Amino acid sequence: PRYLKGALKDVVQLSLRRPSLRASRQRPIISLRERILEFNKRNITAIIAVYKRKSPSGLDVERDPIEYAKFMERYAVGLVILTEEKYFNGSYEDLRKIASSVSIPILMWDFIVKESQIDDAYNLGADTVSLIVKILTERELESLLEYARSYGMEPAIVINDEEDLDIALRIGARIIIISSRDLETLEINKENQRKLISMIPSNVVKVAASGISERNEIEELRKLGVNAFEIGSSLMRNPEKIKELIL
Ligand code: NA
Ligand code: NA
Repeated sequence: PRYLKGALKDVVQLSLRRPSLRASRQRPIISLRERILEFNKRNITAIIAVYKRKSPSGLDVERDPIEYAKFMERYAVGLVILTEEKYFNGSYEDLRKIASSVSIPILMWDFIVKESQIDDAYNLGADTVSLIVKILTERELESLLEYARSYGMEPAIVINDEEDLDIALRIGARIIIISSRDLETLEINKENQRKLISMIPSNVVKVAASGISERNEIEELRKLGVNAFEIGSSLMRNPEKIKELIL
């Protein structure tokens, strides 16, 4: 991984030791990227709803993962399921239960630093995984990206600054998540998020993440070329808010 410090260094060290699992995938790969593009063509707002029980940026919410995913299946373009355990209270069992229950695309969000974590995502039923530029070297990014594609997965590349975006382009990213939240400081900077979006080629699928809570924000980001919107804590607290955000 990169040279890190503090809690980011901690979660990366823990992820390096994450025990792998054994299971049989019993699901096709259902591409998040393609379904975004399909929603864009049908002029349907594409919201990726996040399931996360805990985070550094919110209070805990303990709610049924299957109900949440079944409710979201009718509205969301895909689901993001947290599997990081210490800081997000996620689990691979959340992802397994949800993947077994619904047929929309699923992104496993975790600090992916080794190949066995991509095996775990594939074997559990995730369609894609988050590759976070803040923690991975160029060499690690290129290698894990190729390994995920060997399973037929197209990872989402997570960025929050210009240097991250340059690396995401260098590695041939096809879907980028532009998060307005800095993973180390938890600051939300939407001016920087718009500047990053303006520098991404038109043929890369763009997902805006963090701090989105209003239909007016979505409309304005769509007009700037954003293709989909990752929305977490607002929907964890009030899942049915998705109906209004898509209207
Ligand atoms: Na290990
Ligand atoms: Na787990």
